[PDB]
Order: sequence, then structure tokens, then C-alpha cells
Amino acid sequence: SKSSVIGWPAVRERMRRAEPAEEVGFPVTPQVPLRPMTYKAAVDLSHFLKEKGGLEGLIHSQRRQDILDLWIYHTQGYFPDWQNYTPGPGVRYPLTFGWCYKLVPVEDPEREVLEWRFDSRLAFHHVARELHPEYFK
Amino acid sequence: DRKGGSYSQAAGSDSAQS
Amino acid sequence: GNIFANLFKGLFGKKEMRILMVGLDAAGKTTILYKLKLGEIVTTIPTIGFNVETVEYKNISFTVWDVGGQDKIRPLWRHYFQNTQGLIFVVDSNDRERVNEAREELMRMLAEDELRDAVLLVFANKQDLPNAMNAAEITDKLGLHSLRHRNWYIQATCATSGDGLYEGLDWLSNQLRNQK
Amino acid sequence: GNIFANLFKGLFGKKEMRILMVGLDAAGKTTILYKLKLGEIVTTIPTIGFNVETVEYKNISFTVWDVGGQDKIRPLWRHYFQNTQGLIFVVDSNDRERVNEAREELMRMLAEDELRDAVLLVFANKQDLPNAMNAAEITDKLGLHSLRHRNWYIQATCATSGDGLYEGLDWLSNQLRNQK
Amino acid sequence: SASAVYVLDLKGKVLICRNYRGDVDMSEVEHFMPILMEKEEEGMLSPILAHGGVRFMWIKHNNLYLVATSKKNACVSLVFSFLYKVVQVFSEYFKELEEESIRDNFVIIYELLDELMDFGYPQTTDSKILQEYITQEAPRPPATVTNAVSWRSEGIKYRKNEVFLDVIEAVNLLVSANGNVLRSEIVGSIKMRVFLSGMPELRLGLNDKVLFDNTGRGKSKSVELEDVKFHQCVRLSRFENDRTISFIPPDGEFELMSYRLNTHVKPLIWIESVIEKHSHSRIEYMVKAKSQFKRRSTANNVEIHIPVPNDADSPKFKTTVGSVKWVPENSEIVWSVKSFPGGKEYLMRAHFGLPSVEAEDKEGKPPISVKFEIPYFTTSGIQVRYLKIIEKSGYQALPWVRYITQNGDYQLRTQ
Ligand SMILES: Nc1nc2c(ncn2[C@@H]2O[C@H](COP(=O)(O)OP(=O)(O)OP(=O)(O)O)[C@@H](O)[C@H]2O)c(=O)[nH]1
Ligand SMILES: Nc1nc2c(ncn2[C@@H]2O[C@H](COP(=O)(O)OP(=O)(O)OP(=O)(O)O)[C@@H](O)[C@H]2O)c(=O)[nH]1
Ligand SMILES: [Mg+2]
Ligand SMILES: [Mg+2]
Repeated sequence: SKSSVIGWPAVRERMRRAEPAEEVGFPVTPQVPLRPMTYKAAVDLSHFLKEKGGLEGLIHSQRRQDILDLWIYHTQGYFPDWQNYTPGPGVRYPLTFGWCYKLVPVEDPEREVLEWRFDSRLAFHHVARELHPEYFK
Repeated sequence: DRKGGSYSQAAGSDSAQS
Repeated sequence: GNIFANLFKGLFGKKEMRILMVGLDAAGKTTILYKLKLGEIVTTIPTIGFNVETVEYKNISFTVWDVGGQDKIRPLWRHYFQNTQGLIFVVDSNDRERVNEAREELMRMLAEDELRDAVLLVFANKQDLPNAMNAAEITDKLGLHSLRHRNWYIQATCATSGDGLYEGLDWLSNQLRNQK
Repeated sequence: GNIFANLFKGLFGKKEMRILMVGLDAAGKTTILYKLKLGEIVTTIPTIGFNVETVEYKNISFTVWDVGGQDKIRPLWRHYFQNTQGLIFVVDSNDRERVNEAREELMRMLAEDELRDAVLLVFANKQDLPNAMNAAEITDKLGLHSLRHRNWYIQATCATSGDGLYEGLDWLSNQLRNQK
Repeated sequence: SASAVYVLDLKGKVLICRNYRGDVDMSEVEHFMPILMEKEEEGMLSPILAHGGVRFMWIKHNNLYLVATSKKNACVSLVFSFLYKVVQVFSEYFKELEEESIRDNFVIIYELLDELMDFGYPQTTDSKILQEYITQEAPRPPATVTNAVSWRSEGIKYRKNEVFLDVIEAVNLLVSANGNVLRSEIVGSIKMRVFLSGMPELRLGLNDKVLFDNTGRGKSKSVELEDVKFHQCVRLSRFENDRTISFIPPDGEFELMSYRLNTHVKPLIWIESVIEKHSHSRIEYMVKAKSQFKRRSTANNVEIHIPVPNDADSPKFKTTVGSVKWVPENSEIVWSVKSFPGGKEYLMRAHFGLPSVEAEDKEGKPPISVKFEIPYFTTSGIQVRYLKIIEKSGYQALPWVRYITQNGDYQLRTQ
């Protein structure tokens, strides 16, 4: 993915610029399919982020997560909802199955500092689903 | 093309919800 | 689009213009209109309704709509103000008592937004007796110089004599017509 | 890349600039815009909507967007603030009661982050009656000297006379244009 | 509990009638017209008429009044639903709603009316089922009606399985003359034109606020529709249990779901109107329109209707963008715009004279409404997640859907 590779450096720079702690409307690109990220797609995205760097060990922030989700949606059309963290306090497992990225403490749950960490077992073990079976349906 | 928003492909379900 | 036909029509004269007749009753409005159209002072009864006529001078057909100065006809000048390009005011210099009423009526008429593009046309009627005022005393009494954004000219005309009608017509044509 | 075409365009004049029209209703906004564009004081009705016009001076086409000072139109200046390069404020020196309201509206408008790159342009409107203030008393009352990071110039213009429009335009061009 | 349903005409002549119970004489229809004339002349006209002890409920159709005489206190809502279903069936079978088709397809019309309801109880309500059993150009009744699945006819075979969805958005804004918007409601419409082989069971999935909260994903932009109504084929049990939108899509275009919730966002178009009307001298139209929508969205076929004076004549329009035409039939000036990009600012200056004679009576102040329709814009932000297309045989579907935003009740109170 040449477009994804090109967007990875700018996205990483924007995320680094944003600290860890104007237009109205909902325009939609014509003919662009929209669907949530798949488990295989989530695993591939996590592997690409780990290989390119800037995702593992980065301080978790709401603005950075939103920027990453928006960049992912722009680049591939994946809904920015699969990059969810498990409920705290503690390590927040990926919300979508197959994701290789998770948020863990780095030190109220909101005041706790979280850092993104790669997790290969997350793509194979539904830790978030097991923790919250009701949330998984 | 067609006025009122072009038709777009739709998925089958939320892949991120398992 | 082409304006060749319009140019051909205007080469020999195409502009007509419009005019209105305003003033108090018994102020020479009917006699003035008869003198302008025909050339003689014809006796007329009270202006219960209105008199409509057209005058052709200098290749311009200026229609004149006489309006009475009666109490029941004074408020009717608003209807005649529609579709009117000119306005002529007939004053009575020999009627000192009616001078204030004429001034009040002129002020009320000139205070209408619709009657804004019409230039001032005041004729010093009854200019045959010693009681008639001059072209400046009547204007000063009526406050013609206080009409902002109004092009008014003072002309004195005698109903019996008819003198000054040509000068007033020339002044009105010069004010309205801005061509050679 | 090459900028030869841009240099050729700018050799004979290419810059246009932008301008906005703000102020209270009946403050000479429409009359001021008509005088700037045409050169005559044309009577205008209440500014229910907005007036858009462009003025070409010194090879610069400064578009002017008139904005009313009505209560229903005062909050509409935010929409007109978008895609605007200049802003002109019309004050009423003869309206002491409305002076405080105009000052409050100007303070509210100047307290917007979007309206930060626009220099101050205050015109002392109604500069024809003795009740109108000078170029310093009005500025002191409005607190023009307290506008930090704002380049504002006080100019007094009479709606009937039109004097000072050229000086204000030259000052605005000097403030906006930083070239020879 | 209507005794008989009949189709009338504008002249009082009944186009067609079909008795169902026989408890009311057919001659009562004649008295309906004088009663309607009296009610209209006295302001007491209502759709539910009453001729003594027999009520003749009538509905104004395109060309005739659908009078349904009744005797007892039957289900008025049921009668209205039956009348609406009959109107829909007639529209489906007959492309025109006038006297031309009433007297042209009477042979099939009588059979359709007989099959629709019996003894005052409607029985047939599927237009496709009715066409498969009653045609204007007979076999045994289809088993789909007898079977539970009456919203998906079995045995449908298609070369391709394509579904055409339509995300219709209706923005209704009730802006008072004081400048404050009172009624600001946005009604969604999920209409899909499903054309595939067989009777697939749709599995609807969208970015709903309730669904996201239930699944724990209530952190993104989720549409929280105040009112959501499922279609006939939609299974209400799944929706009540866990919001599972599982239903058999119909053969053709149908409305599966229709969102309806209040809107708390700024208007897409901000229109400022000025009435500089002189006292029987001139009229001023200071109309200024500001596009509050995103600049990336363009409003195609924008028609902002500004009501002009009833007796106004000789009008002059001084606008900047958009053609302005005064319609004598409409008695108003419509700010017609072909394409209106977001953020556009249009200023108009109307100027026309007025008659010298004053009006005898006032005409009122109708509200000003616009006809903007900007598609490919999702103001609500609700994003469809997936559509579960399941077939027993197994096939790959390629559904399509387009989001269309239009102006609904966007009426601004006149000054
Ligand atoms: N004889 C004479 N009459 C004059 C003169 N100047 C003004 N008048 C008046 O002009 C009047 C002419 O009457 P009309 O033909 O009816 O015109 P009018 O003055 O508008 O009177 P109304 O039509 O009733 O409004 C006479 O009654 C005179 O009073 C003048 O110099 N000589
Ligand atoms: N005659 C005159 N009027 C002035 C002068 N200075 C300010 N004005 C006012 O300027 C107004 C001009 O009206 P408009 O053309 O509609 O422009 P405006 O002042 O912005 O009024 P609105 O359009 O209703 O907001 C007049 O009503 C006057 O009250 C002046 O020196 N002479
Ligand atoms: Mg007379
Ligand atoms: Mg103005």
C-alpha cells in the first residue's frame, strides 16, 4: 500500500506533535465503500504500524487515537471504531478482535497514563471479549 | 452518475464486533 | 440585441415625457392647461373630477393631468401620482389666506417617497393683480429653497396674459431632458 | 515552477483586496457604499438583507459587503466575516444613545478569533451635524486605542458631503498593501 | 367498521363503489356532496363525515374523494389504514390517479376490491400478491400469502443480486419570525430497492448510538434517532431483544427503517429576509441567504420561495447568484439556484410597485420555505455498518446505497 506508507510518516508526525494529555456537516466521498475494519485487516494494520514504528510504546491519548482513526478511515475506509481499548483500570485490550495494538499503563482511570503496546496474542486470544462477554454480544 | 448521492457498496456486518 | 430602430426613432424625436397638474382650486389650473394646450383662457367650472390632456412641444408629448385643490380632491392627488413623470404646482399669490394651506399641501405631497424622482415645478399663478407676489417672495414663503434633493424653478405666469409659459416649458424640458 | 505570468500580471496591477461593511442601521452604510461605488448619495430602505458591491481604485478591486445593524441582522455579521479580507465600521456620532450599543457590538465582533487578521476600519459617519463627535472623542468613547494587535484608523466622513472617503481609502490601501 | 367503501369524483359522481356489509343504503352517497359543500362553506368540513346515524368518512384523493360510509363505531384507524392501502394499491396498479383510469380498468378494479376486503375486514394487502392473483391483462392464490413470509415471495430468480438503497434525509426547520427556530426535526428514511434471486433475509447493521452503547462502542459518532419504525418484513422481536434488524427484504423498493429525531445543529441554510414595502408605493425584498452547511456539499436545485405581495406588480429583482422568477400562480418569488455550494452567500434586492387602491382584506403572512436538496451529505453522521444478506443457496450480493439530503419542513416565519 503506497498510499498507506505515505500517510504513515505524516500521521506519525502529527501524533508526535499532539501532546499526550470549525467546519460543520458530514461530507462523504463518492463511491468510497465504508465498513468496519476486519480482524485480518486489523491484524495487518497492527503489523504495519509495528514495522513502521510510532505505535508501540507511544503514549495513549484521545486526540492521537482520534487522529489515527481518521487517518485509517481516510486511507482504507475502515470505520474508526475497531481501535478501541478494553475497560480499565489497567491494560486496555483491543476492542476489535484481530487487532495487535493495546493500551497498557505506563506509570481515577482517566488520570492513568496509557501507552500503546503490540500484542500478537491479542489477534488470536479474545481477551477483551472474555473480559466483557456482554459487550461482545 | 446520479443526483442525490452516488450509490456506494455496503458491507455485511460490523467486522470489528466479532 | 439591436437598437437601430430606437436610434432611427430618436433621430427625428421619440421622447415624450410626462407632466402633472397640481394646485389649489380656482388657482388657474384649468385655465393654465387650456392655455398650454389650446392657447386661450377658457372658463371652466369647479374641478370635481380631473382633466387629462397631452401637450406636444419640441417633439415631446408631455401629457398633463389636471388635479383640483378641493378638500375632497386634495387627497386624490396620490392616485394621480402613479404613472406620472412630471408635476406642476399652481399657486395663488393673491390668496394670502390660502397661501399657508397651499404650502402645507405642497409639503405633504413632497414628503412622499413615491414622489421623489419628480422635479419641482411651481408656477406663480394669478400674476395679473398687484396682490400677487414675485418669484422670490412666494418661494421664500413656501420654502422652496428648503426642498433637499429637489430641482424646483420659480416661474410667474398670468392666467389672463399667459406670459412665462414658454420659459417654464423650456426650463422643464432642460431639467428633464439631458441631451443636446 | 515559474512566476513569470504572476510578475507580468502584477506589473500592470493584479492585487484586488477585500472589504466589509459593518455598522448600525441608518448609519450611512448604504449611502456610504453608494458614494464609494457610484459617487452620489442614493436613498436606501432598511437593510433587511445585505448589499454586495465591488469598488476598483488604484488598480485594486476591493469588494464591499454591506451589513445592516438591525437586531435580526447584527448576529448575521458572523456569516459575512467568512471570506472577507477587510472590514469597515460605520459609527453614528449623532446617536449618543446608540453609541454604547455600537461600541458593545464592535467589542463583540473584535473578540472573535476568526476576525483577527482584519485591520480596524472605523468611519466617523454622520459628520454633518454639530452633534457628531470628532475623530478622537469617538475613538476614546469606543476605546479604539485599547484594541491590542489591531491597526485601526479614525476617519470622519459626512454622508451628505462624502469628504474623507479618499483619505480613508488611501489609509486602508497603505495598511493592507505593503508594496511601493 | 365502514359499511361500504366507494370512490367518488370532483363533480359528486361516484367513480366506483364496493359494498362490504350492506348495512347502509347506497343512496346515502348523494347526501355526502351537499354535506361537504355546507361544511366547507361553514368551516365544519372534516374527513370523517356523518349522515345521521351513518358516518361517511371521506379522504381527498388526487381526483376524487374516497368516501367510506360506516354504520357502527368501527375502527376509524383501521378504516384509514385500509383506505391508505387501497390508494397505494391503485397507485401501484394504475400509474395515474384520475377519472381516466377509474373508468378504464373497472373489470380488474372490481375483482381487486372484492379480493381486498370482505365483510368490512381487509384480507389482501400485498400489491405484488394482488398483481400475482388479480391482473388487468385466474390461477390459484399464491402460497406466499398463506405462508408466514408474505413480505418476500419465494422462487424469485434474477441474473444479478443488486440492491439499491437510498439514505433520504429530511431537514425540517421551523424558524419563527423572531429569528428563533422552534421545530427542528430531522427524519431519516432507509429505503432499499432490493432486486436479487430468492428471498434473502436482510441483517441490517448501522452506527446507532443505542447499538454502540450496548456493544460498548458508544464513543464514536452514533445516530440516536428518537423514533425508528421497522418495515413490514422487519422482525420486531430481534429489534426488541438486542436491536437485531433481521427481516426478509421485499422484491423491489421498500422502506425498511425510518429514523425520526430532533436536531440540535445549526441550519444548513441561513436566510435573512427584508420587507422594505412602502405604503402602497413600493416593495423592498432584502433577501440574504447564507449556506451554513459544509463547503464540500453542494445543494442541487435550490428553490427558496419568498412570498411576494398578492397585488404586487411590476417587480424588479437585484440579486447576485441564482435566477429569480415571479410566478403569478404562486404569487411569490422563488430564488431558484441550480447548484448551491456550501458556504455560499446570496444577496437579493427586490423592487416592485403597488396598486394605488388599498386591499379590502388582509391576505396573511405565509412562511418562507426553501427547496434545497444536497445529496451525498450525511448531516446526522449515522454510518451503515453492514447488511447481512443470507441466502440458503448461497450467493455474493453487491448492494448499493446513496445518501440524499433534502429540505423538508424548512419554513421560516415571515416578518
Ligand atoms: N381671469 C383670471 N383668472 C385667474 C387668473 N389667475 C388665476 N385665475 C383663476 O383661475 C381660475 C380658472 O378656473 P378653472 O378653469 O376651473 O381652473 P382652476 O383654477 O384650477 O379651478 P378648478 O378647476 O375649480 O380647480 C379662475 O376661477 C380664476 O380665479 C388671472 O390672471 N385672470
Ligand atoms: N442625509 C444624511 N444622512 C446621513 C448622514 N450621515 C448618516 N446618514 C444616515 O444614513 C442613512 C442612509 O440609509 P441607507 O442607505 O439605508 O444606509 P444605512 O445607514 O446603512 O441604513 P440601513 O441600510 O437601513 O442599515 C440615512 O437614513 C441617514 O440616517 C448625512 O450626513 N446626511
Ligand atoms: Mg381648473
Ligand atoms: Mg444601508
